[PDB]
Amino acid sequence: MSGIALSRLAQERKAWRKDHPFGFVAVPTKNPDGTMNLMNWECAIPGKKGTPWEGGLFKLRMLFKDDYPSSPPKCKFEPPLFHPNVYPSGTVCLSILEEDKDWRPAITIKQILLGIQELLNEPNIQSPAQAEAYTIYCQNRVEYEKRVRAQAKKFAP
Amino acid sequence: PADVSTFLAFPSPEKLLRLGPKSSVLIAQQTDTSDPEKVVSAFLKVSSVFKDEATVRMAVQDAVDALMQKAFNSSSFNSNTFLTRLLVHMGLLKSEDKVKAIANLYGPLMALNHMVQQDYFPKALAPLLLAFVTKPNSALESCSFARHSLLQTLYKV
Repeated sequence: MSGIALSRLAQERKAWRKDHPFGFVAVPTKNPDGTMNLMNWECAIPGKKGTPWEGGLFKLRMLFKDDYPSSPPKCKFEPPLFHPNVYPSGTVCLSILEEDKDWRPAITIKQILLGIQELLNEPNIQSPAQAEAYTIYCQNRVEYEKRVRAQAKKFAP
Repeated sequence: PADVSTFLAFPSPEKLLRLGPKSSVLIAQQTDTSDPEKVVSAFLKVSSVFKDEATVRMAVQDAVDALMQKAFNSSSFNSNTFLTRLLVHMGLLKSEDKVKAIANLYGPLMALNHMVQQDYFPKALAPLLLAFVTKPNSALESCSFARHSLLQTLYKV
């Protein structure tokens, strides 16, 4: 009973393929039979130029529920990343990714990926998703940035 | 007499004392320390009965020590997971799963004050605990004395 989600996702794929920000990747995975699995997308977000994340290409999976777009997709970095707003599981937090917050039908995959890209160098320190990155960010900013740069180089294409 | 299960089910200072002179050993003995979540549960239930009275304070501190020594000394025990889940259950860090954060942090804070001074305590956890106990939170503001006490102790770790 995911027909409505599939109808929208097929259009979002076409829209993305038609035009999307350079360096970003967002493509549906495949089912065993070769057909597209529009409910599970493999994506990649490039670090923003001029920031400690530059040069890095961060992979994440976008998982859509059967009731999409009533619900937002679940976005998980694979592997999990060192960042105050990314859970150890890899799940990334954003107001537009929360049904009880700013998620709405008007939100696009482009907006989500751009939103996550922005979050990378501009974390929401008030609402951390992991104790590690939050602690370092607050106690030693220089050390935090050093760890971010190392991670960016580690995931450089 | 009393038993560990009944105590954990409905914690009270009296029930803890009724466990006997070896209550500390019993709490640790009867807790599955291979599961961080169960260790967090036992730690919080035991600390919930903390009272600034000789017999109760000693009983709680001894039980916390036996439990945490047993948990931490296992080379396979994930101390970071314990800390993360403790913060989640104390309502200081968000989680992907739904949890019923305790109402009173007085006992937990006083128990932590004692715990961080022990040899079995992994010092690497101190900065993380400090970061989340200093972070603004209504629950912590309600237990100012215990909060200030724990922080002053953490500064000395």
